Amino acid sequence: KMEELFKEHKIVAVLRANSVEEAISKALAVFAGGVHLIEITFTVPDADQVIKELEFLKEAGAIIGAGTVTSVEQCREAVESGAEFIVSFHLDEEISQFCKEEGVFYMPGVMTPTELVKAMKLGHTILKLVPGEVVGPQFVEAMKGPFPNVKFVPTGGVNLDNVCEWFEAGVLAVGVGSALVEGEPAEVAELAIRFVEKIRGC
Amino acid sequence: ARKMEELFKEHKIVAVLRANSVEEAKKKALAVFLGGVHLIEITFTVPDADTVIKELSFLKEMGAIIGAGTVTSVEQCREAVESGAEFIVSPHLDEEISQFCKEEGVFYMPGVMTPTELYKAMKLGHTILKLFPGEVVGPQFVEAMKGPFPNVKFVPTGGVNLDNVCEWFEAGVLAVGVGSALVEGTPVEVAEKAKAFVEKIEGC
Amino acid sequence: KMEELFKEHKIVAVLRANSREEAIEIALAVFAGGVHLIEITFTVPDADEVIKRLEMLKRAGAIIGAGTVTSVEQCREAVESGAEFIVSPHLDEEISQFCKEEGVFYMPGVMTPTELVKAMKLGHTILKLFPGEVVGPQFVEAMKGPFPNVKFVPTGGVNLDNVCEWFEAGVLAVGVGSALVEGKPSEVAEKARRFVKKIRGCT
Amino acid sequence: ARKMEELFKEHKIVAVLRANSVEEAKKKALAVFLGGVHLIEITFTVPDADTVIKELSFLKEMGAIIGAGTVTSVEQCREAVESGAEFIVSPHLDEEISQFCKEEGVFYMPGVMTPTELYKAMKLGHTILKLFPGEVVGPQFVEAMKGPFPNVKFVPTGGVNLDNVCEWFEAGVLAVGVGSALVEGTPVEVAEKAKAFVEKIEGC
Repeated sequence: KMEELFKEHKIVAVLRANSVEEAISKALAVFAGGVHLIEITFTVPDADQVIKELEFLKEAGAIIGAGTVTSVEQCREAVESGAEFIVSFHLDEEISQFCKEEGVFYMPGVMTPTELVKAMKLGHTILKLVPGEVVGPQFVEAMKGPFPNVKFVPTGGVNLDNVCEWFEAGVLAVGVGSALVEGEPAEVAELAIRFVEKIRGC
Repeated sequence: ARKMEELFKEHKIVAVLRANSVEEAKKKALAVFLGGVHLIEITFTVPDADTVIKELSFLKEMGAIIGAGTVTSVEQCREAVESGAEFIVSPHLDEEISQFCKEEGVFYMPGVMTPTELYKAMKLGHTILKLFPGEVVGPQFVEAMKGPFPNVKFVPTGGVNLDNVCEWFEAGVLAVGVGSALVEGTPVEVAEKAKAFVEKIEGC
Repeated sequence: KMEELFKEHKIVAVLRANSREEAIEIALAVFAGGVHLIEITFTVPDADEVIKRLEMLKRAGAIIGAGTVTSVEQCREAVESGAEFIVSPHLDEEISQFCKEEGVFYMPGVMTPTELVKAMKLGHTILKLFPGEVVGPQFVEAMKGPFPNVKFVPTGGVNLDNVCEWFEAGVLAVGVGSALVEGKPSEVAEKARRFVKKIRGCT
Repeated sequence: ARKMEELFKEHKIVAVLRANSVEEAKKKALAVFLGGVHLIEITFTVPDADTVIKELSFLKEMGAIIGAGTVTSVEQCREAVESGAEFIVSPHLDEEISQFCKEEGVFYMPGVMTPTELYKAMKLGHTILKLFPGEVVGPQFVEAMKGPFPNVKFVPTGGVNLDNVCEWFEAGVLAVGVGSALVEGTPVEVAEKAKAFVEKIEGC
């Protein structure tokens, strides 16, 4: 029931780190701050162990998935690491079919109307929107018309100053990083709390 | 059908109608026509879209042209064609719809957003394309594709208000599609609002 | 009202780290696990910076206090950082009076009936029982007779194996250090979970 | 042709020129050459582009590099290669041209605008891509794609004037393609304007 969880939480933290240990510390600060959806970038060194070592948070209520997945092999590795969902930056039929059979949630990435339609034909109703800073909220509010049954989760172009604008456009959730993720755990937790407070009044 | 190039060139405006009722769709279509807009399309985002496109023979007799919008499949296209739609418009490029329309002899105008999509639509014989969303790309994508694609005409559908209208036409567009900025509110207001668009596009 | 907060949560995390940075990382792991009442001892380096930094957690529902307060000037310094409550291992009237004037919840430590009486007649109905490992749950039960209106929050001798024995005796809350906080954040968060998990069963 | 990466990195600028005659094309190519621009692209929108490339051989001897731009077909590519074009540039991604160029051993730089087109282009072995229209996506695209695609090098075309040339370099762009902002008017204007571009790029 991922749309029942994305719709409820309304925010996803995208994590990247200089090491495995750093990734764990950041994940804890983010979780403590009230963000339960965590995406681990899979194009970094290690990565595999970050998802596996964060297992202890899953019992607590964290949902950890894998992001920036390019290849099928990466998808396979993310899955046995126990990733609950995969997010890419391009529609990929091989990953889609693999996840469909496996029982893994996949969010394909789109930028244009043609890509959007080709993803629906595969049964995708929740699409990632990239780059968020290029298309903006007025992309989301427009596709609303011709495609009333499609929801977006954008990354980039989103921060505390304009986060509520994306929700007015009609996004299901927003993915955030650096603006949400950086600096010491002491500061990361504080950022995570200011974001959940703005998204809760909008 | 080449006749469509002249029809678009002459009228320079297309009304895109959306509705949650057959009764209002008809009434809005009339007000838009009354205001001086002859190119009208009924989208398939509305109820018995096929019912609306057939109850409008009395406008066809007056020189109006009724087409179908937001056609996303072959089945919707087929239904629109047998309903009397003179042209088919889609948000994206689709080869199956294109082939169907070609066999039928129905004018088809696919949507593009990128230079790659632009080329592949052109390769299928489509020289008139819909630019969508026209707020994300803007009048600067139409003055850049005059180089590599000198024989392509655009009809932008998205963000066209009485303010921009004259910036898009200086960019070399064939016609502009207008949505809620043209069709909204009561029939009386729509008729006058449509008139405003026809007149401002006569100056520029 | 801190007397109500203690009753609702039923556990207090007592955090003594070996550095400012560790104190913060542990506090986050403990909070992430389920513990909302956290007290920071003055044995921690730059303890006053840790209590003023974790201010940001209060808006998330956290409660931050200070422990091992052995003097009135340590008490004063903490109430400035933002300590919501003061805990000291022994009864100290200088702290007692200071806190009363400031309006800060103060919980003095006792071990004997003599200390209990002189503390409770000073206005303290909630006492810290310390060391809990020495007196045991039998102390808490025995006191019910002569002191029916005195509640305890014992520190030390509390583990997952006997946490529900203290609640059977009739404690208000349990103060857990070492067993809860010792180790890296990924282990602290997990241990904190079971402490909150077991107490929900028995209490 | 791995050598091409080095040539682009060292020069950091490409002059993309258009003309209504071979005489204009030749004079414009010379003007930018003296201005300090060694990478020159001759578009196939010019009716005698193959003649221009052939006759500019005398600059090749001087260390100039002459390529072919706006190639939208295999047939145009074939002619460009025979004329001595050192590289082929297209507005979009063509598999047909990519394969032809690979067999010939001619450097090919396809255009992209989206992350999906970007991924598909690199599956064919293309690590250097043209970003087009640069003015539509902007420098933010280059930064966004420097995450998931850390080994991709961009060369934007359009949107490059003396104001931004140094905001495009801050994004980690390999080189910038400059059109009418560099090549416009007669040779003494063009040569000096071209020099101004080279001076600023040395600054950032």
